[PDB]
Amino acid sequence: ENRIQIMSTIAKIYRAMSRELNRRLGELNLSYLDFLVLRATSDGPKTMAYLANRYFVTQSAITASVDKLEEMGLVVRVRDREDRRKILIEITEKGLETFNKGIEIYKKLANEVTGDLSEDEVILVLDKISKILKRIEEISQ
Amino acid sequence: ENRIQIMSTIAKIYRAMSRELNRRLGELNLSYLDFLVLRATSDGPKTMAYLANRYFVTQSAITASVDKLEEMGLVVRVRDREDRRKILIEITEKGLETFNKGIEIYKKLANEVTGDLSEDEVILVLDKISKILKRIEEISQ
Ligand SMILES: [Ca+2]
Ligand SMILES: [Ca+2]
Repeated sequence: ENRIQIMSTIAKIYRAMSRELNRRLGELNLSYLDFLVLRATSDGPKTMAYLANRYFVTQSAITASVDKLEEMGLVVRVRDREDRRKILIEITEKGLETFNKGIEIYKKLANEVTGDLSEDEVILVLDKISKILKRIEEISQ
Repeated sequence: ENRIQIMSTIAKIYRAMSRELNRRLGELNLSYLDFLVLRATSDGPKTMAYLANRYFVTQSAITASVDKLEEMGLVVRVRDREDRRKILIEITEKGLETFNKGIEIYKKLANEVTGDLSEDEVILVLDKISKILKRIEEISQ
């Protein structure tokens, strides 16, 4: 039925976008996950626990990505002044610059794939799947 | 912009559905990937190479899932009569029975998440994102 095919198509779209994004972001020395870590920290410091839960990846995966971004000088580990173990991952100026480039790549790709859709069509689909997202997130956790 | 948010929302939906599906399929002793292997072989034998490429997972991931399903008696490795190394993964009767149960779980979940959408709305969204899928697959590979 249709409700099943919408979710199944959403899944296939994600897999294909994941493959292509890892490919295009590769030129910025980033993996798709690395880019997500930058997107997440672009608007404020994030705990490593949040990163893992928000993007449904393992803790080691996040540790791996954070260490890499840190070595690359795109993020820094900030510790509380009184409790140095309270860690937050903060994006650096360089990190923001790279993130913005990642965004332009993401933007370009998005325009290509949604090419057969008009502005209004894009609008209709967006407003509706946002309902789906709201529900699954209420259900999943 | 909107074209960016459609792909980003599609991604979040997929992550949330992945988490919930692994949870619900867990009762059938299956992981989300295991279920995909069953879905893929439900309509005909598939090469392990195809499974890995179609669902964008590593070769070891597929090997792991196939061995598990094989132990569970849900799939079998069929070899060519003249070249025993030519392998195809064929679903078993038991595998089909389990797959069908997985489908009902998937179906139930899909109805819940798309609950705020009417039949027509589901239709509109489906016909449009199918265009997106067609393009990304043309682009990604
Ligand atoms: Ca809840
Ligand atoms: Ca091509």
